[PDB]
Amino acid sequence: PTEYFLNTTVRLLEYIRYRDSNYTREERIENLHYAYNKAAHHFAQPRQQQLLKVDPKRLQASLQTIVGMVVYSWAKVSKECMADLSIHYTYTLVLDDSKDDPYPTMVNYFDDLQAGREQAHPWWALVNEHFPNVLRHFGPFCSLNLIRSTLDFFEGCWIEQYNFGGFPGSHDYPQFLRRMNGLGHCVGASLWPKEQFNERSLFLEITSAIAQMENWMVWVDDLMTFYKEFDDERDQISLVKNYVVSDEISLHEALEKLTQDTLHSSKQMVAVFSDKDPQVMDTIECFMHGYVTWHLCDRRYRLSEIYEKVKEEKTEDAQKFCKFYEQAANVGAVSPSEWAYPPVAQLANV
Amino acid sequence: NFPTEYFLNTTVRLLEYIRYRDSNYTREERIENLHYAYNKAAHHFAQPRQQQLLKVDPKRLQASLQTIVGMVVYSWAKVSKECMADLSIHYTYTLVLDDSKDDPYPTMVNYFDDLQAGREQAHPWWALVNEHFPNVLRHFGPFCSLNLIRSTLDFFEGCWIEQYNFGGFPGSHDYPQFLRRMNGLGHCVGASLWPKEQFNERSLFLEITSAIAQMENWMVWVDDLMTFYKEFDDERDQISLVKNYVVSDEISLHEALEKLTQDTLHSSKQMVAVFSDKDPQVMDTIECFMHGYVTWHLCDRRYRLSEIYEKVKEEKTEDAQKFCKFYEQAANVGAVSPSEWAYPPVAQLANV
Repeated sequence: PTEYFLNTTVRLLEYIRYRDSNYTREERIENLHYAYNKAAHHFAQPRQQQLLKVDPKRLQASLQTIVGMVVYSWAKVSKECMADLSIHYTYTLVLDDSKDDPYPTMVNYFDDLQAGREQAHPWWALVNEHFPNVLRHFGPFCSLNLIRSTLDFFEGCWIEQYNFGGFPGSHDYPQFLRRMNGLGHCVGASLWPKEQFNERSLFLEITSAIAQMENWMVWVDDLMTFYKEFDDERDQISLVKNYVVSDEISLHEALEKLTQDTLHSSKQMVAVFSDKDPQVMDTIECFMHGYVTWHLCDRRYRLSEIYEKVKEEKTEDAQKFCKFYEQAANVGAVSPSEWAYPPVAQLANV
Repeated sequence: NFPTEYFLNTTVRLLEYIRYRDSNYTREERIENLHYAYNKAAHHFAQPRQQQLLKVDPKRLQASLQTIVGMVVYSWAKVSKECMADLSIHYTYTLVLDDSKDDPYPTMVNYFDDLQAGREQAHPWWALVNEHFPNVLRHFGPFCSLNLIRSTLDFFEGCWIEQYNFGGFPGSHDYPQFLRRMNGLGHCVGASLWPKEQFNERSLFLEITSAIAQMENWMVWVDDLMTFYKEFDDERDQISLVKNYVVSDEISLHEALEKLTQDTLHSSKQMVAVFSDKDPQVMDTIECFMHGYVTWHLCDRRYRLSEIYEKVKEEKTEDAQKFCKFYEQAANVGAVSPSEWAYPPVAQLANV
């Protein structure tokens, strides 16, 4: 139950100069609801309901976690794009749980794909059918990136089902699996809707953004999830844990490795895009801040179970952790009753 | 000027760490396979349809095909002749795509919709490659197949990105490996080492997945080290992994080369340390791939390493000798005249 967690979290939030200041509560709510309403109606359709084998209460919690993530981090894109992006990332989160074996349904993947026959795996049947709604917002390059990262993600879940953290000595396994399930190219590429950006004019900055952001985004997530993980770890295989197993090092050394990579990633993100196209910098900035805001507020990450355990200290660490947590919750803490309604299950019947 | 001493040291250390030695893979066999793989491929690329849609200069295709068959036969030593032939075709398609400078943009605008609808792709390379892919995929299980499909797709984006001749923005440290993993075919290679006729994908899932994860970095890095000599003065090749480390990380060519060697060596050691005790057939496939991959680099004139074997041919230092020893070893089993297998030329079969 290491409380060192506060130590690392602090220096990061400071370094990136975490402030957020994206949206006005009014705007946040407008977007949260818009995104949720379109996604909710989508998943409530009979076809989605039948092929997407997932516990209702679970689907509902997932959709709300995602709509928040998207709306909070893709702050500069249109409402429609947030909605469609919310549907795609909800599909990925749903899969993130399934314990069903993909093997039998992936045996004719390519032949069915090449022939244009519905994929055997229900998830693929749904994700592919819906994909054009996400791709219509982007140019061919970004679209390719979204397609690939989702394909990688699928493989990542496959591997995860084996709850394998790597052979001891397999130094390369940890990050390999992380990139495989991190959706980094999907995320970093969906940040550039053709409606506001030209892939050909910003090809280099977009490509660079996809490269640098892939690691920032996943590492920052592994760091924010270090609590929710170790706490009630259900035989988890997070990056940090796999670093321990595969690199034969303490859970402290591993955590210190992640934190260092994260601090460096943040440093370089700034030194590179700081002086480039201001509109690119603004999107990257809004993502970083909104992404941190989302992590601190979404319940799923049980970060409250920490604030209510250190609000008493006033030093450097645990002192500012509450100073930041305060900031975030003041713009990011919004009651679900203000946007997430009605529940998916309700629209499903009727 | 070229770091011949430094270079010799790491090469030798690499060959020591991987236990570079002799195999039961005889020259009579090598030639049997070389010719078999080349013959199926040659006939394939000589089909009119292949001839129409695949824009490649004939002589470069002949040379590209000969370099790939060599690589496949020498490294995928434990797979069948059919598997070697089919992988030779696939890896030749990928090598050949580097010869294109045509913007993929317009041919990719409808990529997804055409894919989902089952309509032939607009980019001719995708049309030929997806049409032929089942021939490669039939040798593998679903998991491995998915890796081949993904890596090839990565490769396509890699070639697209390279068309911009971009080494990375100074300060963008994550760019170099991001690009190298993109154009390296690591998961394609790593996964194609396990035909379903010789391995049970599910019974060896952890072994395979681990080999893919570690093989991706060993292969690309070893290749970057081996090609480092032929590209030292090549003003045409401006964006290699090492040249990008120089630009993206803002360090000297030496520091960048120093970065490459450490990664290459640690990769080698961990490869051995991990698979030595695992399933014997697996470690065999892995050990042969490494030895063959190195033999291939040393025997293919494309890399011009004989220029180094000839410069330090008779120096009395240790590394120089240890190198020449290894090199000569490779030449004994690897140095083969193309006239013994690569014939007739693709062009002659095409014209027929």
